[PDB]
Amino acid sequence: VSHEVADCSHLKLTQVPDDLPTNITVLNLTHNQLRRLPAANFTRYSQLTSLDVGFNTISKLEPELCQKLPMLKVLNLQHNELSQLSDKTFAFCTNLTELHLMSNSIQKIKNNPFVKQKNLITLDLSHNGLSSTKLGTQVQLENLQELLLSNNKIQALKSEELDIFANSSLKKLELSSNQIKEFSPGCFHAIGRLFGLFLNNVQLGPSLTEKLCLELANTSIRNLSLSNSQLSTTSNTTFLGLKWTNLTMLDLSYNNLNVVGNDSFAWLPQLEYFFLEYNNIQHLFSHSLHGLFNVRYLNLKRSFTKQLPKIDDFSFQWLKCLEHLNMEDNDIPGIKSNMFTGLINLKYLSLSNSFTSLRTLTNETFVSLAHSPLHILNLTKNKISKIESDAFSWLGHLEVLDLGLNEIGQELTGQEWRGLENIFEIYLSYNKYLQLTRNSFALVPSLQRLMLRRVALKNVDSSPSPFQPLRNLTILDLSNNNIANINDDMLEGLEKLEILDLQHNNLARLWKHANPGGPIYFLKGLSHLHILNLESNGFDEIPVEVFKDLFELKIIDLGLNNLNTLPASVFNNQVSLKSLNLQKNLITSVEKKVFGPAFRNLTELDMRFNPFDCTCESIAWFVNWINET
Ligand SMILES: *[C@@H]1O[C@H](CO)[C@@H](O[C@@H]2O[C@H](CO)[C@@H](O)[C@H](O)[C@H]2NC(C)=O)[C@H](O)[C@H]1NC(C)=O
Ligand SMILES: *[C@@H]1O[C@H](CO)[C@@H](O[C@@H]2O[C@H](CO)[C@@H](O)[C@H](O)[C@H]2NC(C)=O)[C@H](O)[C@H]1NC(C)=O
Ligand SMILES: *[C@@H]1O[C@H](CO)[C@@H](O[C@@H]2O[C@H](CO)[C@@H](O)[C@H](O)[C@H]2NC(C)=O)[C@H](O)[C@H]1NC(C)=O
Ligand SMILES: *[C@@H]1O[C@H](CO)[C@@H](O[C@@H]2O[C@H](CO)[C@@H](O)[C@H](O)[C@H]2NC(C)=O)[C@H](O)[C@H]1NC(C)=O
Ligand SMILES: *[C@@H]1O[C@H](CO)[C@@H](O)[C@H](O)[C@H]1NC(C)=O
Ligand SMILES: *[C@@H]1O[C@H](CO)[C@@H](O)[C@H](O)[C@H]1NC(C)=O
Ligand SMILES: *[C@H]1O[C@H](CO)[C@@H](O)[C@H](O)[C@H]1NC(C)=O
Ligand SMILES: *[C@H]1O[C@H](CO)[C@@H](O)[C@H](O)[C@H]1NC(C)=O
Repeated sequence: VSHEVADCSHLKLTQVPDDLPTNITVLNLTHNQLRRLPAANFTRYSQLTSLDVGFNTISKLEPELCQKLPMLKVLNLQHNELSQLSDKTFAFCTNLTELHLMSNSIQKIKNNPFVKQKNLITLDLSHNGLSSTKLGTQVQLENLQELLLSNNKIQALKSEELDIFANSSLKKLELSSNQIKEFSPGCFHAIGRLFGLFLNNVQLGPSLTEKLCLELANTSIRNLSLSNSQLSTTSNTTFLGLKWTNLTMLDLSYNNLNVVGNDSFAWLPQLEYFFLEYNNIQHLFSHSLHGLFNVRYLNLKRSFTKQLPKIDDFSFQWLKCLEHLNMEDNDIPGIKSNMFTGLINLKYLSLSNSFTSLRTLTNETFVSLAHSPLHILNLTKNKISKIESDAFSWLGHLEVLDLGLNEIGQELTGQEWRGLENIFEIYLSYNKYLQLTRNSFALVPSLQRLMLRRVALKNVDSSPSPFQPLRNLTILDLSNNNIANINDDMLEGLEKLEILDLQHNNLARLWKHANPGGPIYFLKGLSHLHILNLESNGFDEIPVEVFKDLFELKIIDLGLNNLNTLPASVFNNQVSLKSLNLQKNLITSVEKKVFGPAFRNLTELDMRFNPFDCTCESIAWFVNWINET
């Protein structure tokens, strides 16, 4: 209720609190039942820089309010009943920088209610019933940067209505959700400078959009947003007026856009950020994207027709500066031999769920990416079942390859990865089955992260381990594979390994003292291991020496096993341990000879759902149970 900011929100107040500190600089009276704001009630609060009375039932402002509050900068009156403004309403609010007047059923503005707002930066008149952008009769609001007029009833734009902004530089003119049917010649030129224009949810269509762009010719426009404006088609004339601009962001998302005519964007050589997501493009032509040679970011998520879309070879060849291409969630048949040809700056490519399928990654699938400096390639959710030898040989700069969430069922011969000289991470989690050999990862000794979660993983017990070549590995996820057989040298030579996930496997036997040959010390030498997940493996015994090398271990997860008895000294080398998790085991006792050194430095303990019996109290730090104790 007070940190020099007063929160009086949601309190069913019919009057301003008369007993807050004279300290306060922010008064928040949102969601109450105020009908009026009398000037006398604010004498006490001469220090307010912000007054938020949004969501009340205020129908008028006493002009003297603003002389009581000479420091008022932010005034929020949204969702009230302030439908009539006069020249008196804000005349004394000369210090305002933000004025929020949304949802007041303002239908008309009649004279100059904003003329004293010489320091105003933001004016928000959204969600009213305004049929015009006329907000005064003389040049004013010179400092205004954002004018928000969205969700009104504006039907035309006219120079004589916007010319009070002749001295203003508008970063944002938001006219979304108005039924604008006319851009009268010169309308945008009436504004001193116009940088950003939003006409989202304005039914325009190709013919009116072309007139609009003509009105934008020779303006300062950088950002133009036409989302859901029914731009069903574009042609080489639609954006012609933008030839006389330095437009850098165009948003044509959500347009049910079906046909992109050749040279539709020839007139946008400076465009850098292009949003085409959620459209219905049936066939992308080889010259549809001609001229876009400065585009750095292109979003094509769900841009193409569903169910099939056609992308001509060489369609992206023009996009010489494109660095980040999102093509996710589409029904493209497959990848043609020149699909990405010309993309000489592409560093990021998302093809997640982009194809009806890409059943087989052949040695030609990615050829058109050979001259791209590609670092990230996302191939998730493409129902991929088979990766052939040399599938990624074209991708010598690739750092991250995401192949998760496919249907890959194969032996990894190791040839799949040839050419991947710079690989840092391979994500293979959630595939149908992967059978490893000693050679599965030999061609990628630079690998640092390898995720093989839930891939029905076979033959990790290869004779030199499949992981032997990966001396720089820092993360290995082997979880959820029902692995029963691991050799003691599985992770030998992996001194850099920091994260090891082995949960939901079947390793219980390996750590029983009765295991034939004796227990398997597969954590030996892992001196930089920080996080170790051994949950849900059926463990009911831990050999005393299994964590003996784990001096840097910070987090151990041994929960959801069947442990009770732990041998004395088992956690003795655990000098760095911060979280010890043993929830949902069969633990009846907690003796110092085991837990003393483990508890020494913990910031977190979770032994929550165990069958306790012969116990020992808690002191210094986080134990999240009082019920599960
Ligand atoms: C697009 O950008 C160019 C280059 O930035 C603008 O050219 C400017 O015009 C002035 C005077 O005519 C010249 O001195 C310079 O070449 C540019 N000045 C600046 C701001 O750096 C051009 O005006 C821009 N187009 C539009 C419609 O504003
Ligand atoms: C002009 O468009 C650009 C690009 O979409 C906007 O800048 C981005 O803003 C978002 C968040 O609003 C960030 O995530 C990006 O990093 C920004 N881009 C860069 C590279 O600066 C920009 O806000 C738009 N201008 C206006 C005033 O609407
Ligand atoms: C590959 O693309 C998918 C999007 O299809 C990414 O998955 C999303 O990422 C976050 C964090 O992993 C999840 O919480 C989201 O729910 C995922 N979204 C979807 C739609 O599945 C994935 O992260 C990308 N891979 C890489 C390396 O960036
Ligand atoms: C494993 O990691 C080390 C990085 O610590 C790599 O060795 C370095 O390589 C870089 C770039 O080639 C050089 O700047 C250094 O001379 C190397 N550092 C040391 C300490 O030797 C090594 O290349 C990685 N292995 C692979 C196959 O990538
Ligand atoms: C656009 O379309 C047609 C080609 O069908 C052509 O006649 C016309 O000159 C092209 N370019 C422009 C800028 O009008
Ligand atoms: C791709 O693999 C097949 C082997 O089945 C071979 O015919 C072809 O020569 C290979 N292509 C390249 C680019 O090496
Ligand atoms: C606005 O300017 C005037 C100085 O003339 C003053 O009343 C007030 O302190 C300023 N706004 C602030 C700092 O809230
Ligand atoms: C542009 O697309 C048209 C389809 O409208 C196609 O016939 C033509 O080959 C393309 N232009 C050029 C010069 O390749």
